[PDB]
Amino acid sequence: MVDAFLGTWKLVDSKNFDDYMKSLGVGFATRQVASMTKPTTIIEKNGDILTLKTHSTFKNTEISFKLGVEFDETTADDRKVKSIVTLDGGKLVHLQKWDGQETTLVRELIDGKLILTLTHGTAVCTRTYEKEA
Ligand SMILES: CCCCCCCCCCCCC(=O)O
Repeated sequence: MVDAFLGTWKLVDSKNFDDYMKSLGVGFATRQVASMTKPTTIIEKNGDILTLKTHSTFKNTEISFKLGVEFDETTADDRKVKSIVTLDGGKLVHLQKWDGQETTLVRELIDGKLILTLTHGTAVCTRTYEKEA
């Protein structure tokens, strides 16, 4: 049941995103721009296939996947990873693997807001998105 995640979402709060980016090795100038960017995330489904778009003034990404089926992904910061997205506890959990490393991108709904928790190494970032009409 992915349906309450679907729609267009705008970033309205960010905590520790610089720590997360730095853990991934993102360079200072990119982190600087990213710290001032408010992406729009669009999540849509067509049958079993989800498409997740991230749009900003800096950098755009798009992925399509089936829940529970691995896919190749090239992230915004140009990591080539093996990914899987699943529902776990009502949360949409995206796991990326590369070079023996892992990062998780966990989405959940709290009071109608989309909370994205990003973990890599010891870095834990929390970003909050609110839905666009
Ligand atoms: C080139 C710009 C790279 C910026 C850092 C990207 C890190 C991985 C993706 C983070 C996604 C955050 C979000 O969807 O709010």
